[PDB]
Amino acid sequence: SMEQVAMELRLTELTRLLRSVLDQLQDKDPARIFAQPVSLKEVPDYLDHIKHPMDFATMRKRLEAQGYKNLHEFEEDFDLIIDNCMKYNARDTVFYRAAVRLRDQGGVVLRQARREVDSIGLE
Ligand SMILES: Cn1c(=O)ccc2cc(N)ccc21
Repeated sequence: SMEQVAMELRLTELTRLLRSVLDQLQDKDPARIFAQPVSLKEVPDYLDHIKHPMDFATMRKRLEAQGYKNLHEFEEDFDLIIDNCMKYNARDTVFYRAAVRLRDQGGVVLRQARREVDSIGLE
């Protein structure tokens, strides 16, 4: 139906916008600490601690499959990256501090992304 096509166009446009947002957020992680899943070979106890791992590569996979239906779902995964790190790692670590900086700088981007999703009407 034409209606389903129109909805698919909206999703495609949302995916385009979120791809831009993802690129901007990842630029706030120049150390690439959050680029890939935490290695279960190198951190074998990780899943005992963290029940829902997340990372930028995993987000990108879901994004390209158009698996984010709204900005809230995207934000949930971004928050997982930050929140998982701030639990597993102590305050005095380069990991925890990288997460704090990513959260703070990312907030700016996500603030204007919300305005754009609402304005253009991509949900
Ligand atoms: C425990 N942990 C994190 O929480 C986030 C990123 C990370 C990266 C490496 N290379 C090793 C461990 C890590």
